[PDB]
Amino acid sequence: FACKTANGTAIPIGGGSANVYVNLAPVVNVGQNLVVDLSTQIFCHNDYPETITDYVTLQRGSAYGGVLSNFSGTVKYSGSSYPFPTTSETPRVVYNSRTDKPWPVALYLTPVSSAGGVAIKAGSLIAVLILRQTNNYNSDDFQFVWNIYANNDVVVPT
Ligand SMILES: CN1CCN(c2c(Nc3ccc(O[C@H]4O[C@H](CO)[C@@H](O)[C@H](O)[C@@H]4O)c(Cl)c3)c(=O)c2=O)CC1
Repeated sequence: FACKTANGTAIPIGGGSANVYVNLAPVVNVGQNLVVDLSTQIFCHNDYPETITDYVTLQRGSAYGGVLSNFSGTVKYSGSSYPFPTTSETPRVVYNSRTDKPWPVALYLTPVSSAGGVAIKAGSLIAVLILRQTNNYNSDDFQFVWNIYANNDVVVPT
């Protein structure tokens, strides 16, 4: 089991960390959701699918920077919504192919307060998302840590 990002950064067997720079809508109005879709940016696969089933959760999600300061929202994992920052580990998703498939995670973030300033700063850490991988073959229990950085500024006009 290993993963890679859209920019070509790999996290190998046994886990590790990677930086993911996410394209953000540059203007988000009061009452609108900012969508941070990681399913287009993070992909994983099973390295022995004929014999092993891999299990994958969103173990933890934490908010930082402008997201923590200025937004409130939820995380959607594999079709279900949960509080963000997270307060539990999600159910597990099966990975059963050598062909890469998305890690089905997305953030839905609503502005809390604004006076028209920069709500999210380009280059800043905005989230840490932990992917936990196990299987039905041995005792492997591995963490794939996705450090999420804003690729661009976001403004919430007023
Ligand atoms: C056709 N040939 C294929 C290769 N091959 C063999 C193995 N291959 C193999 C490859 C990767 C393995 O572990 C990693 O990938 C698993 C599947 O994603 C994850 O669950 C693990 O957590 C870990 O990330 C493991 Cl345990 C085993 C054997 O065992 C074995 O025999 C011989 C037969």
